[PDB]
Amino acid sequence: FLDKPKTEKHNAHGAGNGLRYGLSSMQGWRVEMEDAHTAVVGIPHGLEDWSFFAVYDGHAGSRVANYCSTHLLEHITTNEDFRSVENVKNGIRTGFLKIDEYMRNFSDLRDRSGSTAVGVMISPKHIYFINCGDSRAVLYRNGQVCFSTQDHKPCNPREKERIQNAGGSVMIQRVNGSLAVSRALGDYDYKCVDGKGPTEQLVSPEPEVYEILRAEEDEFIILACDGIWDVMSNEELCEYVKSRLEVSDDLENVCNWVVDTCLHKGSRDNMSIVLVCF
Ligand SMILES: [Mg+2]
Repeated sequence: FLDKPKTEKHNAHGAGNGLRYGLSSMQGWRVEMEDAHTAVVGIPHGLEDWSFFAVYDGHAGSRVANYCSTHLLEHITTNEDFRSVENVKNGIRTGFLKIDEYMRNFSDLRDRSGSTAVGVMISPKHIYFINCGDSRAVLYRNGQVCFSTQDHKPCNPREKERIQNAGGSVMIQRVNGSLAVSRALGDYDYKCVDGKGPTEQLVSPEPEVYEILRAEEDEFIILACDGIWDVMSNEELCEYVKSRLEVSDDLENVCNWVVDTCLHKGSRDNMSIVLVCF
């Protein structure tokens, strides 16, 4: 932690495919910035009617977060499982596994970094929520929270079971008393258990994928990391954003307001939020 937070924001925004987005990231109280993001409206080479947005919360360095931000989408869309809902979901799963294996082979990783990843792939008919770690995506529809991804915490029943089966333990709500997420990309020190596949390791790169039919009543999706969700609940943040959209249509601005509000509520983390309005 710094003595004084770096409150400078990086912002971006864009529009297309019947969406508008804004985003904001801030280093905040932490000594390093290790978050990254992806915002693609109109996926090229065939997926022009689709969009993808993601937030990556890095730890023990930026290297994994940064690489995901510019390569995960490629890994998802170009594998043989991706190339129907079934196939999209498998393609996403395959992309996560292949990037985790690929990154492992870089000279610096053979660097101890890891990253969460949360995203949405938006098609003309479906939203695919994607989660790996304790970042979170939430959908607001018809004036209510409609959907939330499930945070991957070591204390969760099935996460604890896998961890125990891999010879670890959950102590102080952390993997072997150190890692505060039970799923992530990178973190290779937690993926060296003999006799276990990639998805059976102390920390798993397997994402959970939730597909949701799109509705005319869809209002917005929020993607943010635990530095936001730590101080605001799903309903609390949705209602906040809703109240801000009442006075501003500048999504960068709205996102900056969210981030500053969470800082004032005491969040000492790096923070990244992406707001996608329909
Ligand atoms: Mg964080």
